Amino acid sequence: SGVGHSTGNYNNRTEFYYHGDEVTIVCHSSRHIHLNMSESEEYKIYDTDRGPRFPTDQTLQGRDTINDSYHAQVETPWFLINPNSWGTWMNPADFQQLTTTCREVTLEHLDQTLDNIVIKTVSKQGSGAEETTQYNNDLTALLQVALDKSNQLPWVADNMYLDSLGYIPWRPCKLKQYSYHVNFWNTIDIISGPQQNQWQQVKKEIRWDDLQFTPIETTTEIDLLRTGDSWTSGPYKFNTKPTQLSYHWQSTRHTGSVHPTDPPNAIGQQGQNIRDINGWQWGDRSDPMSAATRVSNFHIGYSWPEWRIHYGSGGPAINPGAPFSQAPWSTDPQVRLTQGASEKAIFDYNHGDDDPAHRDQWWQNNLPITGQTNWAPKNAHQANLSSNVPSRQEFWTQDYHNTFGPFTAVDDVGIQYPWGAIWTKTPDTTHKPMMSAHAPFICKDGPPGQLLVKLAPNYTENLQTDGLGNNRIVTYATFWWTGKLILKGKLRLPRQFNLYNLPGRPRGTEAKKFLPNEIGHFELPFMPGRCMPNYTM
Amino acid sequence: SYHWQSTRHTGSVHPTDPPNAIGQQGQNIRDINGWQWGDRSDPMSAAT
Amino acid sequence: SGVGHSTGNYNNRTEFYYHGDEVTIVCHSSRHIHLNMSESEEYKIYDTDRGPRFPTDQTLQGRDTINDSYHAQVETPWFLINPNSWGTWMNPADFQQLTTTCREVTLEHLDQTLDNIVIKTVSKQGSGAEETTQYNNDLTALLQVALDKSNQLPWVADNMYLDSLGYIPWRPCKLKQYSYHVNFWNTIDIISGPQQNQWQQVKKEIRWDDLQFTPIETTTEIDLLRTGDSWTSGPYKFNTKPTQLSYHWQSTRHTGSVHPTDPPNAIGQQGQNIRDINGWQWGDRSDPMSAATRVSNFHIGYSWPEWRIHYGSGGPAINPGAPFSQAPWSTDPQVRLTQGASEKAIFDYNHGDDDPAHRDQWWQNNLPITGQTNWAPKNAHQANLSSNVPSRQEFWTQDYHNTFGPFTAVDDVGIQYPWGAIWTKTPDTTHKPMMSAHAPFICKDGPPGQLLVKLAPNYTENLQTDGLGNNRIVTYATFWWTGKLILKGKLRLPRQFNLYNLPGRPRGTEAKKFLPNEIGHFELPFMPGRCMPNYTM
Repeated sequence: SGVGHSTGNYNNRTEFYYHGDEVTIVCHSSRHIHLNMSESEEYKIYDTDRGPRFPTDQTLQGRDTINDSYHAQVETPWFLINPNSWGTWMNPADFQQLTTTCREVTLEHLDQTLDNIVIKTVSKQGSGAEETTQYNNDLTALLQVALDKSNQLPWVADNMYLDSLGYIPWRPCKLKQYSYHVNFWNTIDIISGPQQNQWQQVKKEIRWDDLQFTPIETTTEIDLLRTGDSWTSGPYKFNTKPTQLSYHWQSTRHTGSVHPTDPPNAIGQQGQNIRDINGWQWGDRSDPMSAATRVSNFHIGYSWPEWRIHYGSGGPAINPGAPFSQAPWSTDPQVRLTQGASEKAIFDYNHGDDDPAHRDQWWQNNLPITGQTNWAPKNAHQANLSSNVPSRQEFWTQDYHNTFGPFTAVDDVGIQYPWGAIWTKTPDTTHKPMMSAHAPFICKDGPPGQLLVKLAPNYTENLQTDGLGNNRIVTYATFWWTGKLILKGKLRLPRQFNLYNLPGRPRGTEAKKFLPNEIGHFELPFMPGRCMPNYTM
Repeated sequence: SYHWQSTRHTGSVHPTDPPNAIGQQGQNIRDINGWQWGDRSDPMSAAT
Repeated sequence: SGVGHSTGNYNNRTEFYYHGDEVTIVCHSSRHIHLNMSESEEYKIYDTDRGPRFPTDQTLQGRDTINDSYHAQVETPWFLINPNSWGTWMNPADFQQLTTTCREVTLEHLDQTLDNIVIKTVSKQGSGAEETTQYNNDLTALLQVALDKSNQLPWVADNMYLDSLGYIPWRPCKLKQYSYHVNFWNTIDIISGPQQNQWQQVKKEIRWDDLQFTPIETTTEIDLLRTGDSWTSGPYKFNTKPTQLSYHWQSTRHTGSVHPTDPPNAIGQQGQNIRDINGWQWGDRSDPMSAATRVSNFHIGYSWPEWRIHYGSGGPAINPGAPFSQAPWSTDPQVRLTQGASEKAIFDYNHGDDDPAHRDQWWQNNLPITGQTNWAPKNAHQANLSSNVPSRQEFWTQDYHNTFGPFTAVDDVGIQYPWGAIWTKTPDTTHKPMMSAHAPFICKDGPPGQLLVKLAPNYTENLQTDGLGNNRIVTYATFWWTGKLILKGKLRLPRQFNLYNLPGRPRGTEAKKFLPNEIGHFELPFMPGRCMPNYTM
């Protein structure tokens, strides 16, 4: 160990281990991280402009207020390394092998290191027309590393805004600066004014008297690393429940016993429903025995006031509703039906876009998941269910009610390969949430890590001189991050006679994408992660 | 203890470049690569 | 260990340990110190100008002479590191947790280190219009460290002038140069001249024939440190008596048995003092039995010729008197009554001022402490205490006497959080002082430390060439100081039925101060350190 010895090797690959029903996935990952001298060396607390596209006038009468970026934050001078994403860990072929051969999968445990620290200082030379730059490495400079295993810091580490290590192994990764929210009141009234067509800002402010500011320095112990030094996090063990890798097509009309039918005679005929049968029903039902009114033990899916905007303290937010496909109600392709709690992923060059300085999009609409599909407008309710058919009164078509209840069974989205976050923080409240709208894994104990790195400052000869001067020496670092997280799957075996339709690239896509270009530009394919049909019950 | 965070206070923070002096406001970045809900591209916003 | 290995980690946080009545506070602290090449490499002995605002004329007839900065010193080329202050060790929230949960606290022991030495040499380049500077680190340069555990050096390490490590953890700290007084005679006569309205300098000189000059080199052993080297002080154990964390509101009128009173009948009425009672008194007292003349065993507080100016050898000084609040005599707010032995703390950006190049102020007036309050002018004495009331003669209103005596009980100021010094040197004299005017802890044995660092000189090719040249190479260093001192407290439990009024920010202050700004500027709050009422007896 010393200046001239490399501290750790590069390993990025995954290998699978099959024994019996168990399959162990050990996915290594390694990244080359480029770190810049922190912008300012101090903690800052400030709020922001309202945002882009927020209305200045009432012409659209408050509907634009759904575009609100206003927030108040504290930005630390620390940079966040998180490996929370699928595709940081696995390339497309190895996620395919996972998704075909595994029925469900868990997180086993995580381990990660930092090493091969290199710190350089740029030195300008010349008159500025020549402007010769020189890159000298400072052997005694420090890089300082904070990891909170106690989760004392605000968590704020997930892919929303996609701050994560790059997906393809051979490109350099660039960190984003750590920051978290402080309490503020953004409340907006969209009912304001006569006729209730006006929107108004009720109270928009940063609340100071109740506020909590936690620096990295007082919270956790910080390791200081020279060039020959390395850092290891130690083991982190998950405890979470598995996620299903198969999608459910059954609604409550597909689930139960089948309506009595006599078979068709020849290839042209249709099945024929038996008129008089002895089964259970709901209301007074006798003459009209029908599979719609068959009593069932459970119901699959629930209605929601789809795209509910919350308008809580802190701003307008959105309350997801259940994921499902609009494909049954899809009809014409031109129009795009978002109502299935669909999600859209913007992404950049390092995150799997082919073109630099442009951002490709995806928008998963969850087409495979059906039978959970409930579009709120389509539903109805009646006063009475009887052998008689109600009148125009007693029948209500467009309520938009929340029908979630004790009888409902639903599915989470599952893992969304390239851009989806792996895990999440469990909010500590009475009645923890039942399931997550995005991240497939909930951490019952604290989530892993939240690793923070800052480049210690290099000050010039004179300190706090100010006077239109710069305080410290321009510096940057490059170091190598390596980690492995282990997965436990359960072997998938054929449950059907006919051929399955196996995982692969999305339907509209060709294979010339997803492969390197003449320049080396390529896109990573979306993989559903809930990839195959399975009987719900 | 009481919880002050809504779902707008909870998660990752919208990308912002800092203010320069004591009078200025933070400035929200126009073009960012994050997740959204419906088809959202041009209007990347912390609400959605 | 070597050039490319960091010698020690950054830890700045405190953690508390509660077992039974004992509470152990272990407060770590770590600082990044910026060290400049010493101004001159030699010891200098000189005296100074009289000072700013000292009178050149007798217009104010000697009253300005209270402004006297004149002194004679010897400045060593050494820089002093002292962690003697509250707020070097603790942030506001952790001093609050100390102050609420602890009844009293002691110093247990101190330990401190230096490591991650970085020494650079600045090299100018170009014609001076371009003036390109280059920062090269000299791997073989030395930083030399002296610590006297024997206290052979003049102590001179306390916060008066606030030479101490910065309070907030993430800013760099800059050392002040070590120096100490040599004997001189400043004596000033304010009684001079006919009518005794003239001030005159009796004898102002540096006394050479009796003088003592102690260098650092001959006094103590000096450690020399390259980059890969580190330094540890070893353990230092305090022996001192505890300090109360609660304030006493009782005077001698609040202390004893209560004057017999029959209760009031309804919500409007006042208590009624019994006319004829059998108690003790002082002089001949019979008909006028009164709580004022009740004999008591002790007396609380003492009078003093408040703001006594000493005018000893070496200059006019000031002899403190006892700390107390002027709030009972406060009346109108506009006027500011200083007479309670109040103290004022100037402070700078690194010491908790928000604005750079400006110095915020505080002035603790000790408002909570009452019942010790004695304003000298207000008092009086009589010839006889009898049932009769004396005449205009025999009664003397404005004496200003010192009433300290064998019967008096008093309080020290206590700990003053941001700017107050933790400990102090015990002057070695017959009859050591009873209690300290500022620092809460007296060191019965020697005080800790007094750590001194100098940056060893880097000489150019030719030595002692002089001739309008510079002797040595421009150099500076940055290194990391870490230390922990442990405290032993005693658990505080409720002694009352009603709610206490718990520690927090000062009354006039809001919470937008004390929190980082958009630039990151914030102020640390004053905390009283004697925070809650308690029965004196």
